[PDB]
Amino acid sequence: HWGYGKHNGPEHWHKDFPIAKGERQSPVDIDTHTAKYDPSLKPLSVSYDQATSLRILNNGHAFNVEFDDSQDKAVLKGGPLDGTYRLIQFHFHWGSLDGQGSEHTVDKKKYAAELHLVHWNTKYGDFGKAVQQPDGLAVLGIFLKVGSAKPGLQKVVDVLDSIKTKGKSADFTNFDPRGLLPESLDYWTYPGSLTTPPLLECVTWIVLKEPISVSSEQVLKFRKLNFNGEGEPEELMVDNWRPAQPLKNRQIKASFK
Repeated sequence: HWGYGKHNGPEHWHKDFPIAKGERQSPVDIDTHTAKYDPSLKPLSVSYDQATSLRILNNGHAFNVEFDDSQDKAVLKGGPLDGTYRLIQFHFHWGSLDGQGSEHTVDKKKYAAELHLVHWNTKYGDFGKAVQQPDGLAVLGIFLKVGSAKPGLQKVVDVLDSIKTKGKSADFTNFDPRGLLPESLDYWTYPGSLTTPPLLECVTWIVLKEPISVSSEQVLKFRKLNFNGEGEPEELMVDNWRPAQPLKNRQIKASFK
């Protein structure tokens, strides 16, 4: 099945998922000089005070921090969005080395990692219905650079030893995703896709300009995870990023001057 290797990685995905060659694929390179400021864009509203994390999962590609999305508890609104989008999960993409790992790039610069907070449009009732719509999802993307530790990340890092291999999960309650946000909510936005199979073209991307800092020790703990299942040959979970895809007929808009 699909992954990140030489034989199953991103250049192969189109054979099982032909939309991989579609008109609105993600990620993309953000050319800061050509993204236009759009004064019609609103501030983003991130309302995570009542978020209810439940569990962390190693799904064999990344790890997912899952939320209770059975009520309007953790919602994204505003920005480029019409209506209300509910948080369902977050996950990261990262590299083998600090010079790579992000999916989006900024003027061809790759960050050490990228965090995706995934939200679905409440007007479609559930996530599975939402991904079938062009405005079904809003993903908040946040770059990670290596420097100072991010204290709000350490609880995630802490737990990774318990979910080393594919299919392992652990209780992960009371985790506050606000501790993963940068100071500014300035952003770029464009229409795109999920960055993993099935690559559905259902996402409004909101990519924050300001990266968060994490320490080398934090990232090094992500790179100790395994893509394999228990008792199978060890293959370190690194370089689980899709490279930039063609922009095609899209505009990237900036919320800031």
